[PDB]
Amino acid sequence: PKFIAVKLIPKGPFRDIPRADTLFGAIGNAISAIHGQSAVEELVDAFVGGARISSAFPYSGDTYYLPKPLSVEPALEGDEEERYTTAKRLRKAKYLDLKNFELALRLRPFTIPEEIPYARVDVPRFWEEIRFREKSGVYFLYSGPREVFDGYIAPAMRFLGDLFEVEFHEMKIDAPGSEYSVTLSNALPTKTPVLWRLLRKRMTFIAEGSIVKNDPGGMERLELEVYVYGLTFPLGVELPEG
Amino acid sequence: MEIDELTALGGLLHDIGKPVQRAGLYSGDHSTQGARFLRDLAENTGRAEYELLSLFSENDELMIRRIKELSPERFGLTMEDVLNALWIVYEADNLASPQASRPLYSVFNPGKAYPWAELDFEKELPVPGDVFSIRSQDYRELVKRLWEELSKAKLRSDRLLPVLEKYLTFVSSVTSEGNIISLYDHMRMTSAIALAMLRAGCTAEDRCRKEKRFLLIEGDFSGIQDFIYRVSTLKYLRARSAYLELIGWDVVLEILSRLGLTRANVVFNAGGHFMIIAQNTPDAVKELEEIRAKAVEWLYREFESDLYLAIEWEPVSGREFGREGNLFAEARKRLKHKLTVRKLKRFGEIKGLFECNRLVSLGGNLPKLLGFGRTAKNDAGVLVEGPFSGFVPYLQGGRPVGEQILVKNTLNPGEIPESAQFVPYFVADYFKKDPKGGVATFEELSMASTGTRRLGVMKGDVDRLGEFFSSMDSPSKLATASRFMDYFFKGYIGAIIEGKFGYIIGDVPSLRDWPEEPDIVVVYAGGDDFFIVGAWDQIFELAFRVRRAFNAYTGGKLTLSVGLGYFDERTPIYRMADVVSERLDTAKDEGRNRVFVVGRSRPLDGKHKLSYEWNHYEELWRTYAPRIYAGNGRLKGKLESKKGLLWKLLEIRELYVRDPNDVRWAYLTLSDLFPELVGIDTKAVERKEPQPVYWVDGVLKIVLMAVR
Ligand SMILES: Nc1ncnc2c1ncn2[C@@H]1O[C@H](COP(=O)(O)OP(=O)(O)OP(=O)(O)O)[C@@H](O)[C@H]1O
Ligand SMILES: [Mn+2]
Ligand SMILES: [Mn+2]
Repeated sequence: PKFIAVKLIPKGPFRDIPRADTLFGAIGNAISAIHGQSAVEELVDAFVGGARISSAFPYSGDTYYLPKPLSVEPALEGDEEERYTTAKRLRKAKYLDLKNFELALRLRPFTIPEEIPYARVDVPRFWEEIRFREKSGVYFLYSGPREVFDGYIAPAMRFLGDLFEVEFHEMKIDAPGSEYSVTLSNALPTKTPVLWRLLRKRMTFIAEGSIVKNDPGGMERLELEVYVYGLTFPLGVELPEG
Repeated sequence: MEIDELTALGGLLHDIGKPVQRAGLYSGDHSTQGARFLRDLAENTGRAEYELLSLFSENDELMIRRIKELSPERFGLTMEDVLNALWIVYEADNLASPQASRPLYSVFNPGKAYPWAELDFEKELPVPGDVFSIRSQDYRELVKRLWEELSKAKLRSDRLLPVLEKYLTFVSSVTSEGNIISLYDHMRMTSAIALAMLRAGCTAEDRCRKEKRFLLIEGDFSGIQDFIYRVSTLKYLRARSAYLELIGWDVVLEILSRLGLTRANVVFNAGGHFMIIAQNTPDAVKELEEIRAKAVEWLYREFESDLYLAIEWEPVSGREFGREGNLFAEARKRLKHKLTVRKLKRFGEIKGLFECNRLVSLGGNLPKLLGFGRTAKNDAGVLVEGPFSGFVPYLQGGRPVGEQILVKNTLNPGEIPESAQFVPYFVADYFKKDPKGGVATFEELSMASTGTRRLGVMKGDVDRLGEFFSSMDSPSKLATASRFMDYFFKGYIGAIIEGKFGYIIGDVPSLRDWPEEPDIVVVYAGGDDFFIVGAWDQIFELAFRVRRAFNAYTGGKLTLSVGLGYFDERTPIYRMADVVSERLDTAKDEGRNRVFVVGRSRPLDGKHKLSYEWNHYEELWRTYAPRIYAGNGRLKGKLESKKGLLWKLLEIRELYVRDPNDVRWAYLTLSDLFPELVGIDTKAVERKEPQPVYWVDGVLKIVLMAVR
């Protein structure tokens, strides 16, 4: 399917590569400050309706990176010393380039990014930041109607820009039609999932790259009113029989 | 006696005829000579159970009568029971699968052999060396101490195992050339396989062999370092590491209890990775499914998603314990897959998923403690709790308490009640003592360093171990491989720290004379893995001492990768762990058999490795250190008033790092000192390698730390 890539060109270093809950959290706040809580309600409605945002991933030049699906982890056998050592370096990789992501979804042979376009420098005094390589940065995917993008997501991202600036292009991922899907977002699962990594925040989240079978995730409203985004951003994934 | 204890002790003594033949005490083969030894021992002291156990070392006409003469009613056993016990153990001996002077050949290097000695971590380090015949004297001195110990032992599997381990550890189970298997391991594995067949409910079969009546049970903990490290003190951090050990033991001993098995069924249990051979009765898989779930639920309630226990098991046949054209590795491979998947479904055994002061006292009461008692959770004195049991610290003065007693770094019970099951557990628990009786601190260790006052850290791992173990043929081979590997870290790292094995280690990169009470604290060491802190200079040297000890212990056939860290004493433990981890799996990423000595500048042209080959650094130190370093934090003195020429080389090397193709570092270059670095090395350019200058910083930066 084809998607809107929201490219964040950074004006300095970042603290987090933000994931879907904090991205929605930020966009939710912006829309409150621009259009009041009537607009927040219309945004939750669009999202509960079928609209989705991904978590933020690195980009370098005209190379989009995506999360390694956990589907390949048990299928890496699909030399003796060539096998073990690569199979670990793949198992540790957290990102694939779009081209190799689309291959990993179909359980065909793929390869790893040799350089990832960011490094976690943690200066002592202690707390840390994220240094971006040249013409590199972070982006996230929007799926759903254009009228919701133009009237909520776009204004909100520009408002949040005022540490970065914002530009967006059409982006296409080819994904197998399948019973099974990867989430490009961290989700609060409704059904119990297939393959996953837990992620503690206090909410228990499914990580990006986790595999679900027809799980849309869900939103959670609470009082401290604030909405917590945990909807799945599914792409169909070919699974190995195990 | 019941059939279950007889079938255990049965396979555990089947081949005790081998040590008595090789002593030349009787006039028969091992099966016949083994029978005579136990009958003669049975009459001595006067315990007839040994005459019952002598039947194992031997149309079925004669044997039915020899069973009958030993009235089976006596021990509350049927005649027909004992006949299976015998036949069962006979099959077991074949599944776990010639002069009489041959020694045990090393599982690491089958070319080299072990000198006959008894397992003792206090005296000497087992080095595979030149093949020597063992005298029939040494075997007689063996068989007599062996005879004296069986005389006093309580005749349960847990009192027999330890004395069979102490004496028969460095003995060839078969006296063929290139024989890899320790006798103890063949004995514990036959006892394991025999008892498994019994529980599987098969008897008089010649069935259990070619039908899936066994279970391989591999349990693996995920997020061990995310549990131990990532804390807000060292006393505490040690109790964390010590608490992980008891949790694993609480699970293993629970599995052994509920399945009705013995410690012989534990193929291994180290690095929070345990394997168990067991029956494939449904009651077993039900009892397994109960334990696995109740254990995970406890882990979740107690620590959240930090520490998970992935327990899996496969139905396996007698065929798959052996080779046909390597089925055993094949059965372990299919099981490792079951684990990898279960590790990608962390806490999936909970459906409610998508909806400590005690360690300080434990860390404080750590120096003088002998072991722990496995009691029920609600019981007086219980200091820590696992999923299934409360743990009662057992101190030098006090009585032990509970069904099971876990005792540390001995194979002799000592004074523990006759009813109490003995559980020997080994751990590398060296620690530099304070002025106070308690263990030292990051501050005190860091202060005790030559030159700069940094805390030293090293994380160490064995290269391609998984490959080495999957190349093992039979359960007994894996058992020897497992135990010897684990005993290097759990046993000998203590001795290597103390300053032992001087002749085997030799001249290593060092800064001071090796102290009598070195400023070193072991955090974790077991199952191919170790994490150790101390005075940076003492830690730096220990890395090379351990690598050489390990080189000798293996047949120069297995290699380590190590990451070293030199940190501000105030740096939090979690930051230190990530950097040495970053440096370790770098050393492995840059090839293996190499050490990350110290952080370094370099060209990012993919031709310049941060890590050093052990032999590369050892050569560099031998070359340069003696010209510029006198020892114990002092320089040569020709260098005094010229500590500056060293700093100048580090600045000259920096303009090789700016651009290694620019030929200015040739321009810049007494000049006697370092003639290897002035020339523009050519073979290096041809071979597509770094220039000598690139490498020297590793020596110089370490000396300059020692001298400041
Ligand atoms: N003494 C031992 N007995 C049995 N299994 C062990 C022992 N020590 C380690 N293991 C297990 O062997 C496996 C090897 O782990 P590890 O990844 O550290 O080694 P490896 O396969 O050689 O990989 P690498 O060389 O990349 O470190 C793990 O499952 C570990 O728990
Ligand atoms: Mn290893
Ligand atoms: Mn390891």
